[PDB]
Amino acid sequence: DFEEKMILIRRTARMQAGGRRFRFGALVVVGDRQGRVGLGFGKAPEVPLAVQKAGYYARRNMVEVPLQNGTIPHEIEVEFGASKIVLKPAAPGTGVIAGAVPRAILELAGVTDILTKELGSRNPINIAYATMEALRQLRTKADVERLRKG
RNA sequence: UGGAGAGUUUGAUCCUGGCUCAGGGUGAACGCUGGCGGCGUGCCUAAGACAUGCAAGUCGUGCGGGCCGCGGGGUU
Ligand SMILES: [K+]
Ligand SMILES: [K+]
Ligand SMILES: [Mg+2]
Ligand SMILES: [Mg+2]
Ligand SMILES: [Mg+2]
Ligand SMILES: [Mg+2]
Ligand SMILES: [Mg+2]
Ligand SMILES: [Mg+2]
Ligand SMILES: [Mg+2]
Ligand SMILES: [Mg+2]
Ligand SMILES: [Mg+2]
Ligand SMILES: [Mg+2]
Ligand SMILES: [Mg+2]
Ligand SMILES: [Mg+2]
Ligand SMILES: [Mg+2]
Ligand SMILES: [Mg+2]
Ligand SMILES: [Mg+2]
Ligand SMILES: [Mg+2]
Ligand SMILES: [Mg+2]
Ligand SMILES: [Mg+2]
Ligand SMILES: [Mg+2]
Repeated sequence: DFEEKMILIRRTARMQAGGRRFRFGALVVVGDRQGRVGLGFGKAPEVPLAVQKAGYYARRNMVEVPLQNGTIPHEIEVEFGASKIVLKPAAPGTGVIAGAVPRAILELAGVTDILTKELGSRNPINIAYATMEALRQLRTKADVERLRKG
């Protein structure tokens, strides 16, 4: 019912008298490929607990994506921190062209053809957050005319 | 009908930032290897120096001759 894929897994270290102590962080995307996505970042002393926690957090943070024939309705450009994500809809038969992080996010969202570009900071976390805010800032023509009723 | 990034400064992080890699290209060269054909292509350097052969001539329907030869005339 819900597909779950990890973006990256990293091991961080804090200094304590005696040595360094490790804490694992993991990004996880979850999607039904129908228009709903979710991003989560979990931290835990071990890796599997971090992956499970990231899955829970991702299921708790969902985003409804207005797909229009496997693609996006309009091009977007989002700055998260120093990271920039540029999205642009594509005709069918194009395929998803993106870095690993935005490719995973968009594929789990149900996108089939789109063009992207990562700019500035290539940080996977910030790129993921920028992609999420881009999908959150998407508007359909119905939404546009709904906002301009008056 | 068109756009992917990654490695690397830190104990760990975010940023800035350079270096590097994955791609495509060549009148190429070098190493190892090397079976056939078609179509292309082949002094990027000394516009340095060149043996040798060929590469620009053709018209007797413009004109008069020379040399070699033959035939027929004026003459016993
Ligand atoms: K901003
Ligand atoms: K790192
Ligand atoms: Mg929406
Ligand atoms: Mg900025
Ligand atoms: Mg940069
Ligand atoms: Mg069109
Ligand atoms: Mg167009
Ligand atoms: Mg860099
Ligand atoms: Mg330093
Ligand atoms: Mg180090
Ligand atoms: Mg320090
Ligand atoms: Mg190359
Ligand atoms: Mg090459
Ligand atoms: Mg040989
Ligand atoms: Mg040949
Ligand atoms: Mg030839
Ligand atoms: Mg030359
Ligand atoms: Mg040249
Ligand atoms: Mg004439
Ligand atoms: Mg005679
Ligand atoms: Mg007589």
